[PDB]
Amino acid sequence: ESIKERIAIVSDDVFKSFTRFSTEIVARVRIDAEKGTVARGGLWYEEFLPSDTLMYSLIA
Amino acid sequence: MFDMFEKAVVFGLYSITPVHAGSGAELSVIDLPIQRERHTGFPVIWGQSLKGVLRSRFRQLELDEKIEVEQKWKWKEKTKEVLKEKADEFIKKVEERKRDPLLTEIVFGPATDGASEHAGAVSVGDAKILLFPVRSAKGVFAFVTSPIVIQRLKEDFELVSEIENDIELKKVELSNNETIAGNALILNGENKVILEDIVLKVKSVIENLVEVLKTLFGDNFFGKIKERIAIVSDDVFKSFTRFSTEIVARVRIDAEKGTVARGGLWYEEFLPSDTLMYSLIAVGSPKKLPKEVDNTQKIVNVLKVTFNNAFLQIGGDETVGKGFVKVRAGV
Amino acid sequence: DMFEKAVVFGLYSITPVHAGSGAELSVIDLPIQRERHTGFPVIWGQSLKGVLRSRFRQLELDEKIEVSQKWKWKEKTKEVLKEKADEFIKKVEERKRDPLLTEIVFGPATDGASEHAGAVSVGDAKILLFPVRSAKGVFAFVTSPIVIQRLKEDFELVSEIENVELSNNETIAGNALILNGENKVILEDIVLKVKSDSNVIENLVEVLKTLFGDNFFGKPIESIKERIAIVSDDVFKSFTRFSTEIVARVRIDAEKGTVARGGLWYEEFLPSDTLMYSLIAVGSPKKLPKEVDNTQKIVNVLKVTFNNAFLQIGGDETVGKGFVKVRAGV
Amino acid sequence: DIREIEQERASFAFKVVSDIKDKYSQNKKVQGKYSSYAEKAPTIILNNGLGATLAFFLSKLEKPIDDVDYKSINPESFGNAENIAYAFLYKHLSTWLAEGNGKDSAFSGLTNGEDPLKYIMEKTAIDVAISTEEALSILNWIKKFAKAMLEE
Amino acid sequence: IREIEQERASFAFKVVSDIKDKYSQNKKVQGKYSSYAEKAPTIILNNGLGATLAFFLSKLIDDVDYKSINPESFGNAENIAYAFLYKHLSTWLAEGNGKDSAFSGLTNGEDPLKYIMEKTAIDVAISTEEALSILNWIKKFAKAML
Amino acid sequence: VVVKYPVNSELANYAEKFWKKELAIYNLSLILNKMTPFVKRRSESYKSSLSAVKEIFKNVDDFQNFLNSVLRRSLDEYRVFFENYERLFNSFSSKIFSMRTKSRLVVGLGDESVYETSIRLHRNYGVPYIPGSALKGVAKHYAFSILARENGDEILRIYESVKEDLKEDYYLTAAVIQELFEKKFDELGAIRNTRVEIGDTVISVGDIVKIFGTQKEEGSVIFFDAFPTPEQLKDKPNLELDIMIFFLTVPAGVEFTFAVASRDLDDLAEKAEKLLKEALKKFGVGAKTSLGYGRFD
Amino acid sequence: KAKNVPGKDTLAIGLLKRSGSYYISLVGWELIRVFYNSELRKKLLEGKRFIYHVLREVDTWPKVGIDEMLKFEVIRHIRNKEETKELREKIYGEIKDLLEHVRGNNEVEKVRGLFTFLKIITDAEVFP
DNA sequence: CCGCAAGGACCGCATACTACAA
Repeated sequence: ESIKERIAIVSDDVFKSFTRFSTEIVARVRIDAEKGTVARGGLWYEEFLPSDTLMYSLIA
Repeated sequence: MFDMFEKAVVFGLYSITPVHAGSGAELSVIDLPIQRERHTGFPVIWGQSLKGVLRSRFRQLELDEKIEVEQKWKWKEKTKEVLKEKADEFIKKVEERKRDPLLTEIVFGPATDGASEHAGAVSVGDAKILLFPVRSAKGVFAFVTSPIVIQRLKEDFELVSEIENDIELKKVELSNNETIAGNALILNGENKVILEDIVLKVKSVIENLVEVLKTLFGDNFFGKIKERIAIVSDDVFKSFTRFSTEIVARVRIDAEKGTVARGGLWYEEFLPSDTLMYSLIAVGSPKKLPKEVDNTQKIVNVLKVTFNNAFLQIGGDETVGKGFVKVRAGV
Repeated sequence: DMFEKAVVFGLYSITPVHAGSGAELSVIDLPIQRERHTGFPVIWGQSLKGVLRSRFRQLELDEKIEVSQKWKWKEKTKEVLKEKADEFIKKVEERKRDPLLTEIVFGPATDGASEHAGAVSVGDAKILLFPVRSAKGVFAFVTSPIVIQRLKEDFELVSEIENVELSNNETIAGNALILNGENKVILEDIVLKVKSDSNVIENLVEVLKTLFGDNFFGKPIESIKERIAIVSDDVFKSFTRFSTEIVARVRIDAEKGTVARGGLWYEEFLPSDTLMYSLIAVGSPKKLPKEVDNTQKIVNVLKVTFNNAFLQIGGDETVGKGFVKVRAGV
Repeated sequence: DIREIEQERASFAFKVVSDIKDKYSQNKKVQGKYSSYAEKAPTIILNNGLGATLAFFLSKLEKPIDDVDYKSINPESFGNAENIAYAFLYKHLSTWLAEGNGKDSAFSGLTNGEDPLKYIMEKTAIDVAISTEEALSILNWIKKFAKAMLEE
Repeated sequence: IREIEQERASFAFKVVSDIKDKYSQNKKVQGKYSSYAEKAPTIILNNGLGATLAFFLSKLIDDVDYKSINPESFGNAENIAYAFLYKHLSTWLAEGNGKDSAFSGLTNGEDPLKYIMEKTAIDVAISTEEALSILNWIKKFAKAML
Repeated sequence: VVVKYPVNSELANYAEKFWKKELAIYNLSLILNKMTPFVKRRSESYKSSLSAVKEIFKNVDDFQNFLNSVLRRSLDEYRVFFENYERLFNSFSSKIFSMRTKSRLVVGLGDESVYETSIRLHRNYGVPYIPGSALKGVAKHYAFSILARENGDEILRIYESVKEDLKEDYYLTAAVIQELFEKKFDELGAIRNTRVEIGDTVISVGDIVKIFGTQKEEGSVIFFDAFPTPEQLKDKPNLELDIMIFFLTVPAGVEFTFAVASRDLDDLAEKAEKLLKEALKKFGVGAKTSLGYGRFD
Repeated sequence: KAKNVPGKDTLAIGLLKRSGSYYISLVGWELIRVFYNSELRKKLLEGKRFIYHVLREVDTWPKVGIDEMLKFEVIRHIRNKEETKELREKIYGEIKDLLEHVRGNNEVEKVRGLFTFLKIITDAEVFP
């Protein structure tokens, strides 16, 4: 019943937009501890599905 | 019902200096913002940021034989005890910074060269906000939190409860203009609190929350609060975490002209000092082994002894005194 | 994690100090830097490092750095860079890079930024003793529980590297501040009842003796003890807000010798006799000569270079603002 | 959905500045004086204090600085432009500290209806500090609208 | 959140083009508008949206109405550029690209400054973010066209 | 006389005792600025000006003596301050010189005050002093003057474009020179070699640029604050009342210590020193210079 | 792809990474000539950030102001001030030249096509 | 006692900007 007060139904295009452009996009690095700076080839970007996401799978 | 892990430790983090856990430059008025959970706007420190900090510290301690297990931990000897024949070649890799010392790789996983050998034994959770400092008309500042934060804390306790199989280990409603606050924050004869630029009416929970904080971090609070605790609504709390952070203009000065150089003016965000965050550190069975650290309980013990009451630096700008935090690691 | 040594830099203001934070649309056009949630005046680590780095740079380029003998960077660069030494010297002369030891301690200039990190961590300068006008005793050196608590925590950090409750109308103060047989102290516009205590001030003076010795920036430490007051956090907050220096400045139009249009503004200053301190942490250099190839050596260079030195911090340098006396307590 | 004090400050400031412009549209002297006094006021407060500032205004009206309630002051009962402006500024500042922007607004004052000067000369230093900061904040907004609206 | 960016970009391109059109031979005006556009988000960051709008107001009154502003009727480049930026920012918050477009403003035609004085803190926050975003787009086209 | 103090409750009674000499106070700026007397001059008219405050005392002489008696109680602390100030000067190899007030001196007359008049008094020690901003300012404006009287025709001819912006006598020349030094300093190449004597030393326009600096480069000379010697605080009144409306001044015969320092390899502190010395003689510093105030010998 | 473009005479370049991604760019033959002689090529091979920003945000660009946004990204990613002004003018001209030979319905798809091409040939894993 | 009551420069620059095995 608590969830009901915070559900938002939006249009298909708007929902698609949010699921594609509101996911977490995080830069990660690897540090060369010898120099204390970011190592060669040590920078990349990773996408995350946020917490508080509800999904369902049918197990046949 | 969380059988992939066997034990868990909560890492309390109290900032004593401003903290910049960065996410990178943006085309915005705030050029260098801090890490935030996008759908809540809450400041965070991603688990990979914290893991890198914990790994680097643990590694240096093992190389300097400062690691306590059960006496001193001699990683070269234990390496010879485990790898036996090909132990000498492994030690050479470590000295060349190709691999990391034995206990480090057991806990945090192998260096990038041996990534495919096995995974790390511990799971370093994202750090989330528990108490956020907010200036107050009375009492200087308040440790501010909210029901949704208290709720997430209870849910994390449920995680610990499921992992440790301890069922024994397992209500705050507020209007937007209301607060539950300590005596030091309340204006003389008004029953109101002024936090930042918001007037909040005092409502007649804190004592219980403190008792919870006393469980995780011991009877003392990081060597130091109930009088300045303020519980506000979720949205008010959210606005504080997003708009009451330190935003600082920095410059680069031309060493000869004494004037600001081109490409030498930017704005940088900092999580304030006196911020309390926490991360859930889950420990599973090592996947790589000497008897001293062959199971989950022994690894937990090493983690607790190594990082409890220790000081860490997290985020960037270490050289200008940012990111210094005090750690409390309790079960 | 390479930090093996920590030294405390005491900063005692001789002239008013303006560590600026940018202009604002208010009566105080140019305010000083403050910690947001407390409102306490600060000097951010980056502001202090820039001054320390600038000074160290000018001293290294003039062969005035001692490591107890003189330091020759051009000669030490030839021993380090070898074939690429002549190229590096041309970069420094073209101001594209900084001299060797400066880049070792504070980190490389822009062009060499990714080569290695700086060896030292310059902490935020925190308020320790704030000068407040006093009815008796001329002026007092004032602190608060929050300040003392932070001082204590910073020591728990230093020792790790090297391996009081007052109500708003109460104060713990030295005898030189207390009115004749009234047990009251008057600081600025605030009348405070003296609270009987026998440990707080004493331990605080002991701390200052451990760091700075008997020489308290040109005066005996015993002289200061009689004029030290601790007040509540609320009261200290009010002092640091309403007892800073607010200075009206103008620009004169040479035509008539009058104030130009939009030629009147206000600038904020920390007053003279303000005691601030910064934690300078020192780790193993990451770039290097054997003279400065470890933590202890860097510390020794930092101490001798800046101990008893007079440094300008913040803005308005050429009109004589921002000059402090530095003590490097190891 | 709450409001921030800044919103109430801006609202109150616009209202009192518009009130002057309405009551004295033909009087540029009154408007010019009020703007000058609004500009001067925060500096006096920082140097001499809020209490001395409120008393400074009353002394211009030749009122007893100890026996005057702000509500009793009617700016529309003075002759010269100076005293009209001083009366307005004193009234607006006192009203803000005493009543804020209304009893049902997001800020209903600090002195709970008590006359600010009487409040200052009766309460503690911390109470005065909180009122002093608030006085500076409302004056900043009065200055903003006075600079744009009031003419010389 | 993507379509709103396109709307902002469309507005930004339009207002900067109008600046460059009316004052083609006047590089002082173009340069002033550019500088103020760059400084504007900073003023908002350090003083808030309300104060910034008030600051613009002082560069120009009887009532707070962005519609009534006439930037071309001013004497010097400083005031002309200020009046234009002020009207542009206010127009966006109040009208968007018009009521025939996806984004038609936040304040429904009401002057943003008076809007801030009347509405909720939430309403002010979204107006602040939106103001920063449109200025960020104006800065882009300013650097490339002016 | 009836006196009222619009401060917090407990301070009001102590401020009463301070001004009545019933209790000793050790800080001058504190009692002046934060414990302002509102004196009931007549009827229900209260005043906070120095003219009204003077009525608290037997006479003008009594008022002066009180102020200086409060002032002098900082002597011991001020001596240490002044000694560290001298140590500061010598650490920057400053050119240190002392000059004495030839006439009355009042710096900061216009600082906003319920007294309607004011004077720059040190926050902690109460002594009057001269800000480095004023010293740097009066030296630069004096440089503007000498260049105008000696090279006005040529400067106005070479920079006719800048002249049009300003606008045709001396006062127009001085403004033109200022705008050149302040705004259009990239165009000073034409008269960079132009020199001026003050008095036996040769100072070029290019030297003046480096001394005071521009928006593109910091000044090469530090202008420190100027303070009265501790010996005078002990021996003579550092303040006396004057009349225009009463206002505080520094009496004639008060010796101040000045200092300028080079912060560049150019070492221009000597030229700056000679320029400042002349400024303090011919222009004077502080308010009301057109009446002879602020002169030094 | 290539033969499905109106007027055909098209080069279709595909990059199938080992990890699984499949980038495709449709270009006119003259694009190859323009690119090899371009300052842009020498600058790119002297990067990923420039290309990322354009590909990620091109759909937010105004239809009427594509060229101006290209000017901006060149200013932001291409830099003495004498050489900086010249390089920006030259590279912008080259980009405009390259866009003429990219296959696409509109200017947006042409920009996407071009920077998809640039992403392929700057892939450090493919061109070590 | 009266008057005033900020302005422009800088405007994120550079580096790192996947590596490797399974």
